[PDB]
Amino acid sequence: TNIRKSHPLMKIINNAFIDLPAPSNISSWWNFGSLLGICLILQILTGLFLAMHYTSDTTTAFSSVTHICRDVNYGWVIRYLHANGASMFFICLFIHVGRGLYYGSYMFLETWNIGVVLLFTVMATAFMGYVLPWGQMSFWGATVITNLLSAIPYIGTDLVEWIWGGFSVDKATLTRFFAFHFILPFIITALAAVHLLFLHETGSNNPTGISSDMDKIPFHPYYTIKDILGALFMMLILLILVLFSPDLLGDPDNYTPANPLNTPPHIKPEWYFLFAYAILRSIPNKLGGVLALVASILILILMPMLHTSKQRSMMFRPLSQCLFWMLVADLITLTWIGGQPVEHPFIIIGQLASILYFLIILVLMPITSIIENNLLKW
Amino acid sequence: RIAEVDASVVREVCSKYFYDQCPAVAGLGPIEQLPDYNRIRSGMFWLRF
Amino acid sequence: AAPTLTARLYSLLFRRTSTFALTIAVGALFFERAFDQGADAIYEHINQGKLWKHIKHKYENK
Amino acid sequence: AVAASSKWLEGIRKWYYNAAGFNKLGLMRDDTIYEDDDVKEAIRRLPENLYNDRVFRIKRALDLTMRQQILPKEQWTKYEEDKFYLEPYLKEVIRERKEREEWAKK
Amino acid sequence: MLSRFLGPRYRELARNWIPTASMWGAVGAVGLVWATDWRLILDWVPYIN
Amino acid sequence: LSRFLGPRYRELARNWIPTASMWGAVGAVGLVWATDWRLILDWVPYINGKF
Amino acid sequence: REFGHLTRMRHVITYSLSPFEQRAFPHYFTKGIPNVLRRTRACILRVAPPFVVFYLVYTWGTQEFEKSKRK
Ligand code: HEM
Ligand code: HEM
Ligand SMILES: Cc1cc(C)c2nc(SCc3c(C)cccc3-n3nnn(C)c3=O)sc2c1
Ligand SMILES: Cc1cc(C)c2nc(SCc3c(C)cccc3-n3nnn(C)c3=O)sc2c1
Repeated sequence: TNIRKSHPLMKIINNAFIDLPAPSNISSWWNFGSLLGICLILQILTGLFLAMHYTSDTTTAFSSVTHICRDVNYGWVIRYLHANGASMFFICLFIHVGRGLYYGSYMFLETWNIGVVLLFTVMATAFMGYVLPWGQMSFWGATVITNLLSAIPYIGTDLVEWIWGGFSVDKATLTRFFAFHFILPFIITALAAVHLLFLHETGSNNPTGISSDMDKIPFHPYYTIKDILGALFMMLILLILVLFSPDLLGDPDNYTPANPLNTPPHIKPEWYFLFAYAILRSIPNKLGGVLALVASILILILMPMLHTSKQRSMMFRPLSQCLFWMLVADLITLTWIGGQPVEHPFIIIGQLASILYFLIILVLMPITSIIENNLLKW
Repeated sequence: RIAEVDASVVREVCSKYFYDQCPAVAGLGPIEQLPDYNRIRSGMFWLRF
Repeated sequence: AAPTLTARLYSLLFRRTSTFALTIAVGALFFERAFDQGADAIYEHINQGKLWKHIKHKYENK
Repeated sequence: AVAASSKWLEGIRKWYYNAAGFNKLGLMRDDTIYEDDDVKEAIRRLPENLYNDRVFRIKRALDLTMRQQILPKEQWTKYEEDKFYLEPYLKEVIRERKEREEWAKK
Repeated sequence: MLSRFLGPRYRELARNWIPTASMWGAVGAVGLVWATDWRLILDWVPYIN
Repeated sequence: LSRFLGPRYRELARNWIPTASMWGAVGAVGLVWATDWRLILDWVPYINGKF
Repeated sequence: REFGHLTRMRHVITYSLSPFEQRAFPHYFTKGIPNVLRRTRACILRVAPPFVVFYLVYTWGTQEFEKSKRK
């Protein structure tokens, strides 16, 4: 018989990747889901190499990272793969979310709500790992979060003297930062399997928004070859960064060891946390700052019930497309402001762009879709 | 002309006409499960030999 | 109707379907014989008199 | 419902029709609607000849989009010849759902 | 018990597959000679040293 | 909207606020057992769990 | 959701050609250039004007931080 259809293991592989019906007009914006799965496997294997030579102790944390870049064989290529592979993960993740928002993919309700959970868990993972080298941004990044995490009204100060081991920063301090950072990427993997199990119930959306059961093609060979090609083009760009500019995206101030007594001239996080940092510093309060930071990721879960248009995607809606790229050009503004010092021009621009991020999603988008319905007579 | 045919003759003439060639296909009726032309064309060779 | 030299290997070996999958192994030879006269020799030519093994003679012997 | 400036608003409706581009793929307005459970009941109530016309227009537009091409301009759907074929079937399906809902609370 | 492999025309099937199977024993003689760089048969041919 | 408003929606909420405060008060007293919530540990002093 | 159970369709015919019967590049730079000039002309006025607003705010913003200093 056909062993692809009767063997107990080969049946599951055949239904998921070989004979799966897929739309025929899928773009290369639909490439970034398997790119995210490549970036996750890469961070796991490279991170399991660094964890055999790292030491979690605030007297020898900075010195165990310089040792692998100088002494251990191929330690310099594997360390800068890990730091630059994390920037690769966050750029594919922002393309992925912006795709599902422009083409209306949030209508797959169980698939969209597992995705908002996955977005929190990778942001918390990347925060813990940047504490571990323990230079002067791992220090002044850790304290800015955990004095902002003492402004939780009834259990706040209970939770700040738990993560340092009980204390201020000592040898047992970065054992808890390290153990969280070890474990969370393996929960991200389990949530991404459930993520695809709910998408297998409907199949994919397509750029028109219109259902396409009359036009399916098999997944092999048409999207097995198109996904291999996009993965090779991504491994090219990543190695251009590791081998020709490995310090382009980082900051020089993290090559000085952590010193409570010395002073850093500025406080600048990584580029993919700079938009959230600009929303924090626009709220003169410390309870209303941590609220507006958590409400800027949690507003994604209101997108299914804010939808008032008759059509699913933005391909045929020209006024909704002017508002979509006003929102992208507003997250670029908040990334620039987050890396500037706090003086006069960058203080009013920063809070007038925190208002515009919530005014577009909550007010201007649902009103614009109703005007479009009325100009088409529904 | 029939008595000359044996198994090595049959094995030779079939490889000349069938193996690794492009077929022509026609279909009519409830044919949604008729396989794609790429999947039909790959069935014209075996990866062993 | 004189054709061009496409069918060097369509008949003999790349038809049986085996050297098609075996030229990752059989066909893995003599290009680390060849593309070393590329990258290595282009590298020492752009950087002439700047590497260690260029200048190590005058520190050598005794 | 203005009577003197409904010539101004007839021009804005024509401008929006051309700026949206389902006519360049040879589609009608009711081809592009989002199919919820309400719209899926109006589709299966259509007569056989109108259902078959809709399946071919969608398949042809999905094929043009795979190739990044559009139709020749002589085959674009005109604004006055777009037939709202699905709208009377959809109003009846919605009117029956409101009646099962007012019955359940009273 | 394994005289299921013992037929008058079942050993005819070894005669038409061993010309394909005469060769991939010489892929191991050429493929990890590539891979693990064995100095035994780099002594063999004057192409490579 | 009015798809959820009616005399039948909060009908079964008035039947379920007893099944609600029991949704909430159990989880509220479930939150002290887990993380040794020490400012509500001796809310009633009969639990001297910490030695 | 497998192939012979997806939808119902009547009266449509498909003609296709083998991949070994075809040229790899029939037209590459004689339709590839005017077709991307059509697709660029359709997108530009929806995508570009928000990024011309980030430029005029970056240029004014990094010009009131310089003149705050040295009179
Ligand atoms: C580690 C994180 C993630 C992984 C590995 C992942 C993986 C995938 C894959 C492989 C697909 C199918 C192919 C594709 O359409 O690209 C997909 C689709 C999808 N994902 Fe993700 N994803 C992740 C995070 C997210 C997030 C953060 C969101 C949204 C908040 C999300 C929402 C969706 C949606 C809505 C789809 C279906 C889109 C469509 O078919 O149009 N995912 N994902
Ligand atoms: C989604 C997955 C991951 C992300 C986004 C991530 C991110 C990071 C980042 C940003 C750093 C800081 C590196 C620097 O800038 O110098 C780091 C460090 C580190 N990570 Fe990861 N990581 C991931 C997975 C893992 C895993 C699974 C492990 C271990 C099993 C791991 C082990 C380490 C170690 C040991 C360090 C030590 C400090 C250093 O090498 O610089 N990581 N990680
Ligand atoms: C190279 C390569 C290999 C593999 C094995 C692979 N696997 C996927 S996940 C397939 C999938 C599932 C399992 C369920 C629902 C929808 C989709 N799906 N449908 N369309 N697209 C673009 C999808 O990813 S990508 C990819 C790329
Ligand atoms: C959901 C979530 C969670 C967390 C915890 C979080 N945190 C930030 S900002 C942290 C930071 C500061 C304030 C200063 C210097 C460096 C870093 N920093 N720490 N790690 N990385 C990669 C950094 O850039 S946004 C965000 C979002």
